[PDB]
Amino acid sequence: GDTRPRFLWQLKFECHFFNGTERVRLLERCIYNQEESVRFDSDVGEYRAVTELGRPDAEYWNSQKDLLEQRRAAVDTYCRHNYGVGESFTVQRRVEPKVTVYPSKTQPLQHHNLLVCSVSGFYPGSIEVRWFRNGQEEKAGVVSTGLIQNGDWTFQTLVMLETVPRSGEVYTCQVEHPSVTSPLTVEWRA
Amino acid sequence: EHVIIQAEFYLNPDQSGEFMFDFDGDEIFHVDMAKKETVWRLEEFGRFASFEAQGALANIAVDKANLEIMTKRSNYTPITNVPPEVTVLTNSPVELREPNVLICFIDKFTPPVVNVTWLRNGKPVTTGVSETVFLPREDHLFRKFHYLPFLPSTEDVYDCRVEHWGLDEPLLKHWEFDA
Amino acid sequence: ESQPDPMPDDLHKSSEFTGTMGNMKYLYDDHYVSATKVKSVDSFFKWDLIYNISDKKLKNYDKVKTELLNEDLAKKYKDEVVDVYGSNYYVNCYFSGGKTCMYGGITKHEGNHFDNGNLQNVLVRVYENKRNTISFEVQTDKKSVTAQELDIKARNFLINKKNLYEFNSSPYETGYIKFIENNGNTFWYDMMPAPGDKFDQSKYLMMYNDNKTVDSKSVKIEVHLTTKNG
Amino acid sequence: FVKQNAAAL
Repeated sequence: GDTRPRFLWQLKFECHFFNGTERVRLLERCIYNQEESVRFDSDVGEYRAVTELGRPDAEYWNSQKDLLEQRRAAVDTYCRHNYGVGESFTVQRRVEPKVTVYPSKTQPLQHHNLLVCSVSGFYPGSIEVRWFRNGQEEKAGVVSTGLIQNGDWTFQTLVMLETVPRSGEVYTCQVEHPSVTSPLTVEWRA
Repeated sequence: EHVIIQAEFYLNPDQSGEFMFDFDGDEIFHVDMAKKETVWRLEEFGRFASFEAQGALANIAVDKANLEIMTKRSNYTPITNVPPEVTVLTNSPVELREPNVLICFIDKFTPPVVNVTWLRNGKPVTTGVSETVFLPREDHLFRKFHYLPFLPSTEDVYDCRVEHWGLDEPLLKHWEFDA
Repeated sequence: ESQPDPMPDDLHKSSEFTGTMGNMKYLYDDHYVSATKVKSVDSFFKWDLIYNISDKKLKNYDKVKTELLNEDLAKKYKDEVVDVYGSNYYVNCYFSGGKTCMYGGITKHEGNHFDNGNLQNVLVRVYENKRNTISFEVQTDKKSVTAQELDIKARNFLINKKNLYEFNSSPYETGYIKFIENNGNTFWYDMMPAPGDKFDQSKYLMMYNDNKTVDSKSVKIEVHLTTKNG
Repeated sequence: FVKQNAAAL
């Protein structure tokens, strides 16, 4: 067995975009094991220690003007540049969700019908799933499994709705997503 | 509303190194440290953009030198093993005899070293399985995805066996047709 | 079985390379790392080994990293007293005194030499447009030598006597060097750079990855070249 | 894409 202690070091450069490239924040961070020790926040303008472990580094790096000026302009040469490079296939990537409605396999309490609205294979993750009973939105009884990121640039989610079904009622699952101009709807006819 | 992360790491004594780009949590690419080439997460990205993989190795060398300096500075304080949270799901609702994919989600763990194996009816699978590299997390722990394409049936049962230093015993997450 | 010989379509064409051939020439023109009886002192990644080897020539380095095909190969020679011989590069050479990099080129030192500075001759027959034009021999101080070492020596000779490589382009359109082992096994390396306007020295040298060795007293070498028109 | 160079400690 391998019992040797491990020593880990991570370096991350995060480009945060607001309203496209209008507002950009660059966050450079160093993490020893699970402890972030020093970082460079473009909103601050210089390296700052996050813990005592990183004090020597912030001080040393802030003494190098060439490093400091590159970091201060990186918001443009690094962040905005990379955004322009990947925008067409990342920011603008769109894959329509597959939507289907069927009753849950469980169905606990008798005179009740737990409905399931399955929404999968979509991108981006931003999505709106709502339930309606005869054209009026259902706030109560609605429960979601959450937004699941599949790791292959795809998302999925399950949004349930408990109902006291009455013949003739129409329960609609409506999905709004950037991939479509108008909402997608699937109806359960009770 | 959008975040692009260049994430790298070096780990001793495993001598493991990684360099990757992330977009809103999804990997754009990572560099193969041995072949010294860019590995795009999705085939098409390679036709829409490029990256000089060779140069990433310059960063990994600096990362290693920095790790050793920090290791000594901390008086050789080792990392605390944090066991993974493991979940198994299908990429889409399962339908009998309808092609699907089993996803083994390994999350919130560190250090970035894990052994994952798929088991179909108690026996190890290998056909068509794929996996991603370690993905970054805001808390600085890692995420990872392992995949297994399969054909649903009421007979075939599966298990995702995960080993990690933070786990006293191998963790097996079971899966089988129920719907 | 042995690797199938190359067909015209399988070989790089110098006419399809618009970069500077001088960068290929550089790797074989009196250029090589050579050390005798040394042991690795470090490793960057698990498939590589780092040695303290100085550049007696022009003091350009005192640390050399050689990458191998896999971790097992590295484990194999990690604590061994070995000899090193290979073609090094600097562009894109990275690892944590100057530094230089290379691939393979490792052979155990223990009982791999000839008593009294004796060298083993290895036959090299050169073919130009399918006809033997010149034949010669290269030498090695090893019984079991890397194909890389022999390859380098053959090209160094051909650069000086046949202008195998010149500053810009080559007199030849295609070229491959074939090794024939006494057990019948054969393999070859393309001697021309990949198509395009840039030559990636590191990527090209990576082929020496396997640390392939052959028996110097019985191995035979064939260099097959072609001119664009004939 | 372009990378940010790692700063040496």
